[PDB]
Amino acid sequence: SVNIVDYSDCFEGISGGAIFCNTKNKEYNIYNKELIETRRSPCSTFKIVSTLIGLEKGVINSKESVMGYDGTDYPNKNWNKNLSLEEAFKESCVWYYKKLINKVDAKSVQNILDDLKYGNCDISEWEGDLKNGKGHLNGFWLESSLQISPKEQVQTMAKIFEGDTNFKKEHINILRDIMAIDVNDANINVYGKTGTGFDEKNKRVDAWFVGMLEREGDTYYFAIKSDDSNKEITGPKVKEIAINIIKKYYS
Ligand SMILES: *C(=O)N1C[C@H](NOS(=O)(=O)O)CC[C@H]1C(N)=O
Repeated sequence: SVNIVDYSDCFEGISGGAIFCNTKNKEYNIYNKELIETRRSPCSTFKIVSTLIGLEKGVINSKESVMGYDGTDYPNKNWNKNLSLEEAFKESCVWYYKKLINKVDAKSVQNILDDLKYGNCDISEWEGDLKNGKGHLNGFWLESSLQISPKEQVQTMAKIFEGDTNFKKEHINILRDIMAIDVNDANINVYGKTGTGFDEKNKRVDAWFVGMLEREGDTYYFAIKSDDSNKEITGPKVKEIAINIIKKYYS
């Protein structure tokens, strides 16, 4: 049941698209089909998968797990501490997740992405987009070789959270816990992660909010994506749009 829908009023003039999928009744709701099928860098939404990779390989073990902060100075106050998994996920702490993933061999990551059908599964540029000058604050998931479409994001979220992967249930529940967000509506449970990048080649943002919604027995897996040319459009802004869509059409 694939419905093409018009969520444009919630996008308040920003270029983008949305896809919501309920796998129980296979009701696919799509705004801007062309964009929803286009692969792009996942940016910080990759933290959903890298958290699971780290748990499966034992690099981390719980919401409390630390990565051994070494005292390096960062402009974000909250990166300058021995933060837990839960805090690094919510702060999108790049050094924590870079150190995590660099403890994992490339073959293991390749095979996990292949199993998840995670877009092009292209980790060939492991170091990331070094031409931006940011050095070790870079990786294959940040405007680099790995690309995934919004529709594929939803398919991956569904496989993970419906229990259809080999990841341990314990590890899925840790991810659920740390992705939960507060939308000031107790009648829906929303979970997700933002991502922000700028596509230098095409001069457009990659601004993401990916996650799931639970509303009384029904679950929707969703991905909201902007490709606007305005650099002010970030992941957090697209999360605002996503929340407005959820409150208008999914309450
Ligand atoms: C992930 O996309 N990133 C890490 C960090 N958080 O992004 S978020 O607020 O959209 O979740 C900063 C932006 C980006 C990056 N430049 O690495």
